[PDB]
Amino acid sequence: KPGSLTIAGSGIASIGHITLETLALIKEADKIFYAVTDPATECYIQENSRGDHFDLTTFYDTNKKRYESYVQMSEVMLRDVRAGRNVLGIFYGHPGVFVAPSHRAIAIAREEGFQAKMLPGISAEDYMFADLGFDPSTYGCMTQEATELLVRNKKLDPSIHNIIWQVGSVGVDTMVFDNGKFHLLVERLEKDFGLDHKIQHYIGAILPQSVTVKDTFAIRDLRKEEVLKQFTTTSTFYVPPRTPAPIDPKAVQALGLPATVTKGAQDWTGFQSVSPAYGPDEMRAVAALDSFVPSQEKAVVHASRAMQSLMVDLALRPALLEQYKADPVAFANTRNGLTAQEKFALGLKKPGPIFVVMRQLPSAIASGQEPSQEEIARADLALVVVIV
Amino acid sequence: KPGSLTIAGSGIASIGHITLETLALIKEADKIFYAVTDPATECYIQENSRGDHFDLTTFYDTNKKRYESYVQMSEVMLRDVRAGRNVLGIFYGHPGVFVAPSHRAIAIAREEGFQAKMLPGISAEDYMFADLGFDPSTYGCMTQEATELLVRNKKLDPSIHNIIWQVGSVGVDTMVFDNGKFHLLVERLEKDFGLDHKIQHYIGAILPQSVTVKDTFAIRDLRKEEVLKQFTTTSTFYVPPRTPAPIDPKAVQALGLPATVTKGAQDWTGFQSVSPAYGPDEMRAVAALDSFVPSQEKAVVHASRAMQSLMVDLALRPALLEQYKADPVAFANTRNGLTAQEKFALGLKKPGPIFVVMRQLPSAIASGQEPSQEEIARADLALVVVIV
Ligand SMILES: Nc1ncnc2c1ncn2[C@@H]1O[C@H](CSCC[C@H](N)C(=O)O)[C@@H](O)[C@H]1O
Ligand SMILES: Nc1ncnc2c1ncn2[C@@H]1O[C@H](CSCC[C@H](N)C(=O)O)[C@@H](O)[C@H]1O
Repeated sequence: KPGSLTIAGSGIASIGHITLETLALIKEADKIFYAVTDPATECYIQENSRGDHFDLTTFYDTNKKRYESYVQMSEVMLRDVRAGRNVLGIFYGHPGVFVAPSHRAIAIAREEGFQAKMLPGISAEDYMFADLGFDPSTYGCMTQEATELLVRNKKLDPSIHNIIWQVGSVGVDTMVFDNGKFHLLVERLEKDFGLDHKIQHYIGAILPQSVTVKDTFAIRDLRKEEVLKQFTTTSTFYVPPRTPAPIDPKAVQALGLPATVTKGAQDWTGFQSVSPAYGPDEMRAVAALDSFVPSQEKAVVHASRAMQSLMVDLALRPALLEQYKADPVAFANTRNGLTAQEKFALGLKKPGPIFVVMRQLPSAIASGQEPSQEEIARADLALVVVIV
Repeated sequence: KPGSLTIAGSGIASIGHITLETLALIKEADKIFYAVTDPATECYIQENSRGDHFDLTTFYDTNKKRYESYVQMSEVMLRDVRAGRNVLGIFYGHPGVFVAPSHRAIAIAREEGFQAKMLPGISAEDYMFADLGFDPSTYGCMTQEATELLVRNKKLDPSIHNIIWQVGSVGVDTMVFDNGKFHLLVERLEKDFGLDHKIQHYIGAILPQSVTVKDTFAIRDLRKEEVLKQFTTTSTFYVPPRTPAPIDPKAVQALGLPATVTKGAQDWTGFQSVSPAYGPDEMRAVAALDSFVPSQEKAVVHASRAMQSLMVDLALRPALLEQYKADPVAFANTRNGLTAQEKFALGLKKPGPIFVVMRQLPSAIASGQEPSQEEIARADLALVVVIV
């Protein structure tokens, strides 16, 4: 059935945050509908495109319900899908994070029997973790829209990370943003954290000329006229925990961990107790570094030019991927530079075989010993945090 | 000071999730340290690089404490920074989401007086929103590590979206993952949601050959051996809201939102109440679409080639960006194809002026009328969800 919908993101920073798969799609799509934040990104999308594009932000108006705009945004995309075009929608950031028309359009398209897919993009929260230098895993991390939090009369949990989005549009359902209802959010913060607790006002840099906003304010300061001025439709708040929960010695014991575990994963922001970088355990790990030899030989990458070229192709060329998926043995036959082993692996169209052929022990490489057909066919994640 | 540290991500999907700014850095960096999850991504990094690289995953071992490995990963990067090198670190996904050695290395580099920066990447949660088709904003969304949730004796809130990471490594501090403590997570889920509530087991597709895992299980099912065994170190759980909180009519009033609005921003997954795609409100919006005319004239993109060329350069070339920030007036003067207005705006090194010169009203464009020096000098976001 002709016609498809792909919805992707542009990320937050101008141009730089765009993913490789997304740039590829921009170049090939029949038509692009976009809602982005800065003119350099907008121009970049247009100029890389096939030249058939539409600015979704043209459906906004000062006193018009945003919900009405969103329905219309979804609809113009669906019309072109119905017309049998390959439609790309692009929203700034991640197209599925605090975005109504994307999920709406995908669901309707699928219901009408078209293929539809969302691609992830770089969100404002992703930008925040990088710029503010915290990890959501350290205490756990709650994401909420400011108006959503208030309309459902939710409380904020002061023991975890909190991120509050759209703080500049509390209670606003049109396009007039005057901060008239901001005080309601301040009242919530006061109740949950008190007046002395500090929050972080975050605006990630959109242009090269932008500088990151990461100002700290005590909750009591959020009433000052000069502070209030700074909160825009772009503003996000980070609220660090006031009262991180203590380790439960009973749970530690039940998990089979050492009782001498006094610590969780380190937070480096300076909002909590800042433990020295090179304590005894760190000193010991550093001292052991040069000497460390793994218990078993580790594999290294070992792939033909043909294998690597194909694997890049499948990542970046959706037309080639569709053909490979339809008929992998036929597809792999196309690429005669492939070793026997690689051709066999690709035919199976399974992930495990790929790892066996593209990664080999140095010992086996030196010997010239290749993986057996059996080793290939039978086959099948680095954890980079420990809360303990 | 000679020596810098930049830490970036590779995203989750092989190659396609890498950001444009990250590829640029791979090409230019003196030295790359990486921890990635697939050999195509690994090869791609190597082949785009200047050929000085190091596999951080060399520091793991079966019965070695992961924390020791992480200290060592940070340290090898810091050694090269201290040596005066421009170092790039790359971790799969987002390098600051559930990653200990990145935030550590950045903090230490900064404290020692070196320039250090984290760039965002596509996280597993980013992948999940796109794949599972939900928006964290609709009910709020809590992110947590499985072991952390247990060791701090946290309760899960059944009124919001919940995402639980590292479910396949409960209580494990080394590199042996047997799921021997996974039952502890099941007990927690049982207490908070009961036995009949359904969760989704998510594994985003890493290779072209991978297929997305998005299986639904009742909490009851999680104790079965053939189910339990499916949960690997790559697994994440999505736990949809069981009892979403009602829209409080009094909060609706206080917020200045339309009365008796009962309908919060729509979730399309199927886990929440079925709701017509084309109810009367949506139909009215669709009918109004074709004749919609905005109340005032909207600006459009309007910039010289020189402006667009420079703005792309600044997004993708850190060397040029540094020179620009050092002397913006002198830098702008070197691009003689800029309009006089563009040269002035750029020389201010402020974001507001850029918007003034790069977006102009069609009426003014037709006149050749440009923004004034005064308009540019005094210069100072599309919201894409509304929770009702
Ligand atoms: N540059 C920026 N810095 C900080 N927060 C930002 C931001 N741009 C957008 N946001 C956040 O996103 C809200 C708009 S909703 C759209 C978010 C976008 N889809 C994303 O993935 O990030 C803003 O009100 C704010 O809370
Ligand atoms: N392909 C994948 N699908 C789903 N979850 C994944 C995943 N890869 C990693 N994860 C999640 O991430 C955990 C590893 S911690 C590292 C996460 C990475 N920095 C990121 O930004 O996503 C896993 O235990 C799992 O919960």
